[PDB]
Amino acid sequence: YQPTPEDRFTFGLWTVGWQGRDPFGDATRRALDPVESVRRLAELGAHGVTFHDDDLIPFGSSDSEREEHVKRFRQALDDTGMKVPMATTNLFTHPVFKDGGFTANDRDVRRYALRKTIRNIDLAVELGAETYVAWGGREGAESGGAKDVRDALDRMKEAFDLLGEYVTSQGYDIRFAIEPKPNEPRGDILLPTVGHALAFIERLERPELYGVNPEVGHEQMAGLNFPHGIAQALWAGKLFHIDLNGQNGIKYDQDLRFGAGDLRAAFWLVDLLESAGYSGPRHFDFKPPRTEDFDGVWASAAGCMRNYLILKERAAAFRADPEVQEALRASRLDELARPTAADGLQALLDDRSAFEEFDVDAAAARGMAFERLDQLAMDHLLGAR
Amino acid sequence: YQPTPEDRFTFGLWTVGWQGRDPFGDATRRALDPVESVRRLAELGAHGVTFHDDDLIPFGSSDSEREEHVKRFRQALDDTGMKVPMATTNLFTHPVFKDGGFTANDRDVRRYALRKTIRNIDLAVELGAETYVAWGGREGAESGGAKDVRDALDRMKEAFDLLGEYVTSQGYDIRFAIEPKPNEPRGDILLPTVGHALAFIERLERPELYGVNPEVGHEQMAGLNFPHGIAQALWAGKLFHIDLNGQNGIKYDQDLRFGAGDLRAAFWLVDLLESAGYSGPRHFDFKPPRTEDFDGVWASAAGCMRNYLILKERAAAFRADPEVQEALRASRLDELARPTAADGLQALLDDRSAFEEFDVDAAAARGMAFERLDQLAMDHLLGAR
Amino acid sequence: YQPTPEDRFTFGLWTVGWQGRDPFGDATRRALDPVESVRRLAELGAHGVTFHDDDLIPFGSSDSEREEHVKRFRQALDDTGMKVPMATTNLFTHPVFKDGGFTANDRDVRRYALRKTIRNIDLAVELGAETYVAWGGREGAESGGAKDVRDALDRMKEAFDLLGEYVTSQGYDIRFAIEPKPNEPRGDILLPTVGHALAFIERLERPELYGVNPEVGHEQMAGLNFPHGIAQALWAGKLFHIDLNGQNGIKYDQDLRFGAGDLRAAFWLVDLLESAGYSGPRHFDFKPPRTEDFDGVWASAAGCMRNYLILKERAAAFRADPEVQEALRASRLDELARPTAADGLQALLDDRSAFEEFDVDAAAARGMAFERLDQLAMDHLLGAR
Amino acid sequence: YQPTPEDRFTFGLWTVGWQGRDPFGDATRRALDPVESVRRLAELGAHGVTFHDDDLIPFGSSDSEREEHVKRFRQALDDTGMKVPMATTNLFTHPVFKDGGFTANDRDVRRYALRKTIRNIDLAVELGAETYVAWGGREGAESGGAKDVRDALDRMKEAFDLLGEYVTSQGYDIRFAIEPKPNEPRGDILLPTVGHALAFIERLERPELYGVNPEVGHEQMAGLNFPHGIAQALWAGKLFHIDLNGQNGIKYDQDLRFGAGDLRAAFWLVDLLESAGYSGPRHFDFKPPRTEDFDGVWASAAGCMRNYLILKERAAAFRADPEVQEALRASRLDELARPTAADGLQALLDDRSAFEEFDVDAAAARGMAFERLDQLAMDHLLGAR
Ligand SMILES: OC[C@@H](O)[C@H](O)[C@@H](O)CO
Ligand SMILES: OC[C@@H](O)[C@H](O)[C@@H](O)CO
Ligand SMILES: OC[C@@H](O)[C@H](O)[C@@H](O)CO
Ligand SMILES: OC[C@@H](O)[C@H](O)[C@@H](O)CO
Ligand SMILES: [Mg+2]
Ligand SMILES: [Mg+2]
Ligand SMILES: [Mg+2]
Ligand SMILES: [Mg+2]
Repeated sequence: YQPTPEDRFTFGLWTVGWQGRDPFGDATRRALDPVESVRRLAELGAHGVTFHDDDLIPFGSSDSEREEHVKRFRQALDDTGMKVPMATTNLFTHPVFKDGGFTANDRDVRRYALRKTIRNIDLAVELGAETYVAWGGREGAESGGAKDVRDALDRMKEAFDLLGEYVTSQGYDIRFAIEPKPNEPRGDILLPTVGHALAFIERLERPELYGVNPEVGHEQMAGLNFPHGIAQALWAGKLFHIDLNGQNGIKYDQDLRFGAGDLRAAFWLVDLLESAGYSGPRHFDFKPPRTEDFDGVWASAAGCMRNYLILKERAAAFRADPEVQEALRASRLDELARPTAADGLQALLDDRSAFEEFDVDAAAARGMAFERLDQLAMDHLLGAR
Repeated sequence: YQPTPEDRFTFGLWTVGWQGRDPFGDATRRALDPVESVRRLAELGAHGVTFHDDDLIPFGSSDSEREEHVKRFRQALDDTGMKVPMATTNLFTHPVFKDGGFTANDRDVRRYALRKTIRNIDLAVELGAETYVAWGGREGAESGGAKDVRDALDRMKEAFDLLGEYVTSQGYDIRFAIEPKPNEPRGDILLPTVGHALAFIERLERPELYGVNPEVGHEQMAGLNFPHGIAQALWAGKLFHIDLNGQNGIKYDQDLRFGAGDLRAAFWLVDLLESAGYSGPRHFDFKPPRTEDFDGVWASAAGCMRNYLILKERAAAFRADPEVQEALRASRLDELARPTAADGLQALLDDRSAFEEFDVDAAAARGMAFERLDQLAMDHLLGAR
Repeated sequence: YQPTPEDRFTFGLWTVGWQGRDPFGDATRRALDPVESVRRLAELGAHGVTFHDDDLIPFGSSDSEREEHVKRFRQALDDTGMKVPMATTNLFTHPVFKDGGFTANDRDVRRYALRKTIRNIDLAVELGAETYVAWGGREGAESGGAKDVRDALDRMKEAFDLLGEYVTSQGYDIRFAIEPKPNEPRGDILLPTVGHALAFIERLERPELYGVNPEVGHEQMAGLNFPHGIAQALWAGKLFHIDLNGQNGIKYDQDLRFGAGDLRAAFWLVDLLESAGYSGPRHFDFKPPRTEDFDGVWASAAGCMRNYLILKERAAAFRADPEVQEALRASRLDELARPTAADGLQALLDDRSAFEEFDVDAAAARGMAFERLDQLAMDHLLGAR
Repeated sequence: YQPTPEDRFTFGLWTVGWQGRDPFGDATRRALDPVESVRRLAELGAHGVTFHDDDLIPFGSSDSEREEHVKRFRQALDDTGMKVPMATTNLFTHPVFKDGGFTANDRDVRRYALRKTIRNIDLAVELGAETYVAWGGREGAESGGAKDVRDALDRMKEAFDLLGEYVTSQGYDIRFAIEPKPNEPRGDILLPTVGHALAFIERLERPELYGVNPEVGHEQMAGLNFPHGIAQALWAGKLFHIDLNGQNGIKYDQDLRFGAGDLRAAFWLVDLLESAGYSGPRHFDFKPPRTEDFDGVWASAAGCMRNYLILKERAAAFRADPEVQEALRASRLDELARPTAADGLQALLDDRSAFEEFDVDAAAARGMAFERLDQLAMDHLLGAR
């Protein structure tokens, strides 16, 4: 279970660089220089790193300070062979974004947010990113009267449309990925789940440029099934990126290392990504707990990759087991994949076997055999086959 | 707060007719004849009733028994002036639907579900319904291996496409409304929220025929904000119907009368529907608690309509108050409604006032004034102005 | 992973006998004769069965019919060597209990509930049960004004006190176990968690006769940590019985087979029970999903026992690993077990090393090493050591 | 709805002084001098203020700086007539407390936490506080192996016992109030609800010195009913203090102003406190949202008191309405308050009317009339009577 760069494991600078400040506590770790994080992640077998603008260039920097920060970063990438497959903008930390960026009630803040984003799209392309993520963490409300959501969705569509116009006019080869979250830090966030994000995208001027970046813990904060949501994003052709972590149910976002939280969900998620041939980055958006020193930060990071690789082994074993393939036929997964009425509507209507002569009692008596199938999955996960 | 038929309040036969059977308990009330429910609801000031096929025609009935049941129902409608604006199919009670209807793993069950649906679309049109609802309550899974969700979504698209082909071929003037729910009775249900349903619709062959039927309590079982979800459905032009009830948070579906549960949410929901000019039925999909006799059933029903009408009064008072209109301008709701960059992308990029000369500290210091606005809303809700 | 009767695995008659009726669906399985369930569970390696009165003697039976039902049951126990370690009363299915049993607002219902309970305590002792469980599934409310909770707790204390007086007067060797649940079927149930139940017990006349019967899924419906709750019940000396199942988070009670739901929680629960030397029954209170026929019912039951035995192996391996014992010392679990101030209060106050000369920065810099410890636990659970 | 000091409304210094730092954002407001907060709260009609040690004396201060800070604070109290009814310790912000205070795995940290607490108990008594609150916000775990909960509860009992020994030895007239919370900032916190706290108290050496300080939003983060929990704390005689705020369901702790969140819960909470004659402080533990400037901070604070006073009016009107008193008798709330079996156990057993001659069908047919009662409560809350 040793990772190599071909496994496409990536990490944000803000993940291992989290200093441990929380709602009730000061930092427990000092700040990490991005150059150090690049070197240490390369040693652990990572493929690449991601960044918000402000992780890499401290807010307020001059053009000369900005150039120095980039130069040093690019040298660390050259020294390690690390890639940058994705970048994003910080439109949530600075006080100016307290009511949002793209959907701030103040128009001047909206225009600023757009300019800050465009400046970092340029840098992202320079560094070789192919996906630009957008997490609207401040887009929302704590109270009903503060945000007219129809107007806010008009302003969110206006912003993404302008960004699509910019990337096309410049000829860049980069696509956008919208990251939903249901709440935190706002009491409710706009586009709160994968579904809302998918639906919004279909009303953009150039929908082909936009997909989703779902995060395990975010969908779990709404109690939803994360592998099901990913299945719908794949079905729509919109899974452009994914953020992997863990979460123990409906509560604050924990950002535990991947494999922690709902372990069975993590197994079915890896089964799906590997079966569907997802070829994008396996990005970990996690926070080493603030109980840990730097040795525990790197242990937590290594654990993310290790657990993905164990689960991949076990899901492949499950799908290759002749006994499991028999069990899938016993539960009629083969029949689910066949069309209901390839013969057409008129044929269906004239088929007495579909209604007038259908024996509903015979059909109802047939067991689905799902519990034997799920115990074989459990036995495979635990290495008890 | 006396309702009249012009208020467009409707009720399902299964709501006031719920006999009180739950996971742990037998029925506490005897069955109601649909004719009685029509008469009693008319006396309370309702506009109309809705039905599943099997609420009106007991499952397994002959064509002669079916005709007698319809004849008697139509006479009660004629005797009272009650309308039938919506109908739906029961694809969840009979054992044959234990793994679903449209997405059952068994193909023969899928074909049966379609034929049972088409038979009731014919009856719905005969009785004058303009919306046909589809709640896939059995579409889903308790375990990961039982349902390949990509295949299931193919089968769900195939079914809705065939239904769209049927209504077009027959020339009917009826539209479909998909009702999402996150779980119960399946451990996870497919299309679990308004967003997932909206996104699915955009992949149907004839998307214009399909909208959503959201239910208050269903979105609340995922902890989501129901007025926000409705705002997105309106923004997409897909709010074809709505189910009104109450729910106390993330737990089993309670189906409390409307106004119970999250009262502030109910206020912001009525504010939105009335402001947006929603002209569809105000449908109550609720269950009088099984502690009640028939006097309490009718009291609970009357309470649904009463609470809508109080909330409508209070939301209109809130929006008409000069002090509230001032407060909305103080919180920049006016600026939210104005375009971010009507001047265009190039103008935005050349505007030094949007970035190079923007004072982020001045902008960050401006309070949003949302708490004074929300206390005026509270004072209006409570009649404390 | 073959179970034997020494593993003390037990099952309720209502578990494998669940016919599959849910809020939205009719039964999918026919009724099982208790004699058949006893025989089939013995073949699977169970130790014993449990029962509600009404599972064994249909409600309304005569004394002669009651004697016949018991006689046949006792013969099946004699024929198989199965035991009955626990029994309980059904105070939730019949309509008379729609507002509760012990805390029904109607006094005559309260008195009936007590008499029905006492009649079955007699039978429980005759059959050899040592624990009598009480699940107040109807004790609670859907609305605030319906139940004065102080008065209700007086009536619940009065009922348990009378039951304690009965068992002492008759000289029975049986103890009571109160089963908390937060909601379902009532909108909120009284004594909703292990903690509330433990606190209530300390106000009974004879607290030594009463403990708790916690259920995995019940505490999980409140988002709580089930191994922590059991740890507190053990610490108080009140873990008299336990109900094992699975649950996927905060939603309706699923009653999945044990090992399903939160698998990591199930691992830490078995670690604790085995480490603490819990010697009581391992009782499964689960429902085979209504998708299954009878072959799937017995597969689901076997799976309960299998998963407990795998988890027991893995938790014992974890605790016996020298590397894990080193890791426990690295995270100071040894120091947690030592007294804070065995030297006493005055010594603590005079110790300059506890405040005046304490280096808070040195202490704050020490990492806890919890993530390496938790990755060793994960590696042990998955068989990746 | 003008508050006066006789209404006993109090506020923590940390509430209106919250600068707006959250998991994802920097501060939006500058720090408030405690002297200013005392003066501004007095102008709004508050009765008093509360404090953590470190709110009033910056961490690390010298004895001379400490004396200056106290002197200035006491002058502001003298200048305004504000009281200090409660104080508490900060055992959660400094990095040294990252694994807890009283239950830290490191013994030296445990001893430090105790000394820091005792130093502030002395100051609390000097300033006239009668209640000392203890919120163990860092007592818990993110992972199963990190904390043996039986050992941790031994260390938590040891700490409270030592504190009880200190206050008795010094002869102070002050009592302790334990504040439960289910999670945040730890993934699970020990003593997560009112019930767990009540049960723990009964195992302390001197239980009479300890009660609970429940917080609205904390019990709501577990989906529990807050008025029910308070009813149990009152029933045990352990409601020593209460923290009032709002929360929108199961999610991160929002700390909204009181009246926001679950408004119907807030109504039933005020009904109960006033009916039970709770004579303690009405303490608001809330955070003005970080969207607000200082004008919005004071508006939010005023709103807390205003909403309590509206709800008090409406609950008193509800209880005084002859129609509601009739409705309470119709739902048998009178019978709930009468003993079940004052005649004794033997009389109950010999009463044929309690079992042999009880008509369960007649009793089951009686409706409870709860929905008419709850619509009268709603009409009273909304001022629609
Ligand atoms: O909840 C925080 C989000 O997960 C962010 O880390 C986005 O992925 C990037 O801004
Ligand atoms: O949760 C149950 C659903 O709300 C149904 O009542 C649909 O509206 C109609 O089948
Ligand atoms: O939620 C249902 C409960 O778990 C019952 O099965 C009790 O254990 C016994 O009445
Ligand atoms: O969740 C935070 C808690 O509510 C604290 O404010 C305690 O009341 C005091 O330390
Ligand atoms: Mg992310
Ligand atoms: Mg509905
Ligand atoms: Mg149970
Ligand atoms: Mg508090």
